[PDB]
Amino acid sequence: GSDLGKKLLEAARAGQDDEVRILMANGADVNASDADVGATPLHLAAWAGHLEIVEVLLKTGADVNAVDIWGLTPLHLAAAVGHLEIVEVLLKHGADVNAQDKFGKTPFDLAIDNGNEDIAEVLQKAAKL
Amino acid sequence: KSIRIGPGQAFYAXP
Ligand SMILES: [Ca+2]
Repeated sequence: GSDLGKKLLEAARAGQDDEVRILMANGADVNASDADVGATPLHLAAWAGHLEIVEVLLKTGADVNAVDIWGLTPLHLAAAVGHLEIVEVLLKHGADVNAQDKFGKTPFDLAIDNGNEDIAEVLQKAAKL
Repeated sequence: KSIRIGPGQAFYAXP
């Protein structure tokens, strides 16, 4: 019952989707943020490639455009690692294709730099609106 | 570790 936000961060990173659902049923803050770097459960689930967890967090009110101490959003992270279906779900839920990290880099820039050309094309088309 | 993400790798990596 204690420290549910830290527990939710860990469960999201680790892919523990049943535990995510349990923690949220017991009141865990979907917008919990790491005390040192500001990352949220959605950041971790997007980076780590856990689509079900991404969808659970969005449905319970996670801020799709939350930023961490490096200016990274969940969309940056999914675009860098190269999770196309997560990119698509984040965009459908209002992810900001124009968001810049602390170095000026968009999710598109990270997709380009990581050889994720299919995602980069999705992001370029979304930036035209 | 292969993912090019910048200084934030210290928290996220992972790959
Ligand atoms: Ca590739």
